[PDB]
Amino acid sequence: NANLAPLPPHVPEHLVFDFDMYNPSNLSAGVQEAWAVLQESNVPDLVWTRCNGGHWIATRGQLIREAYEDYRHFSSECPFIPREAGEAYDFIPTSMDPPEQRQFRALANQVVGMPVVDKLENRIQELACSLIESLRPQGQCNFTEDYAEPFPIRIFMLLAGLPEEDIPHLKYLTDQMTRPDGSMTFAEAKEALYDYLIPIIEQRRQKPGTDAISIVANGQVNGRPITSDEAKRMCGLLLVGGLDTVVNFLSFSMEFLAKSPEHRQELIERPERIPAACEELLRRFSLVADGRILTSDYEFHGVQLKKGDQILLPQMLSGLDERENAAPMHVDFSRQKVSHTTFGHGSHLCLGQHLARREIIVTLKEWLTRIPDFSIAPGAQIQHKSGIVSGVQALPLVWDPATTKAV
Ligand code: HEM
Ligand SMILES: CC1(C)[C@@H]2CC[C@@]1(C)C(=O)C2
Ligand SMILES: [K+]
Ligand SMILES: [K+]
Repeated sequence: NANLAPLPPHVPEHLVFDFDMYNPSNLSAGVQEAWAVLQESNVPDLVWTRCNGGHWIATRGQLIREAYEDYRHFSSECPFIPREAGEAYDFIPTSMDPPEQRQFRALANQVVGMPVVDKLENRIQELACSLIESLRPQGQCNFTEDYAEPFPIRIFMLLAGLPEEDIPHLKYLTDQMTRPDGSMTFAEAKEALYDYLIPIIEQRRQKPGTDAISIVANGQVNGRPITSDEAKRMCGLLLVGGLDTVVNFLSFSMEFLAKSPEHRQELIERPERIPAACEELLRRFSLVADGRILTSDYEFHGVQLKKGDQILLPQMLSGLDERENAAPMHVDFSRQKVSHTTFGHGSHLCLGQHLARREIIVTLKEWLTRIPDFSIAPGAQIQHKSGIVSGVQALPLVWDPATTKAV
């Protein structure tokens, strides 16, 4: 292929595995299945793909976890593949390594953390119910657009104090950063997201509100006032986390539930298992994969890594690794030890994971109680999409209104 970058002199020929992050060959089998090919019998723990400019890929949880823990060798400064995206990526605190990362992470944690989630609980609850009830009698829906997107996004926009009418533009921009269609480079999408924020940040620094943006813009980092530039780099990240994470996960989960009546019946019969089901689904349908850049030449697991080399450390793969979970592709709500790195690992552990679990658990509970029985629209060929964050293109669902019930 002409999409293969010349193999660098230091990368062993036998370690080449041309996996394409943005268009994995086995995509038709499902995105997680497509990435799992990296864990087949004769694939080593660490491989090099010539796709997307050329980069390393850790295929097992042991290495993924080790690398995320060693920020001195594996820096978050250039976290995205391709290298151009990684270089343009300057969100805070994600593009920083400890120790400088911490003072900013603390502030971000204050705007989307548990205390904030507890506060949003009732509104999250109300929106879920409102959306599901309006869909209930129709006996059908395009899940991605009718629920997966509006539910998590409106909650984030509510938190950020931003008008919902701005969602089409913002969502388009965020998606170009994770699963670009080619219309925009990462740099262009980032510049447009920042352009959107600049005047809003200025406005709220002059007249502070109680929304997440105001809190960030008027916040302090270890005692000193955050700058306009810093607030922009943090708010941009929050927007991406709010618009392109839970939105995708919900569709993976609901697609699975629509194709598995037995699992639905398990949660219907024993709803107290929903939280556990949530964690198991987060493992099986993990969907994130970013990485790091080598700060210096370093021998890792018998492989010579060179300064500047990029290494993809798929958060998605840890929990799908059979060395972490037996029968990894099987969904077992009773799974004894659900091992995964779905929300990351190390100093950059996901800050929105608490908001995320709340949204997921609320969805499972409120949907199954009103629409306990549903399936994929007949003949529908569900398509997944791969990138920094993977997703589902469309999920047409159907059900008999007669089997539903208002709650
Ligand atoms: C199912 C949903 C979600 C998944 C799977 C997810 C996953 C992750 C992962 C893998 C990381 C670490 C990446 C790295 O180490 O470079 C991370 C970081 C982060 N996430 Fe989430 N996330 C989710 C939802 C959210 C939401 C709803 C927000 C809220 C805006 C959010 C905010 C953040 C922030 C601010 C960080 C940066 C932490 C840091 O760099 O110190 N996430 N997330
Ligand atoms: C890898 C992520 C899921 C995490 C939150 C949004 C995201 C795309 C980032 O840039 C950090
Ligand atoms: K070589
Ligand atoms: K960078």
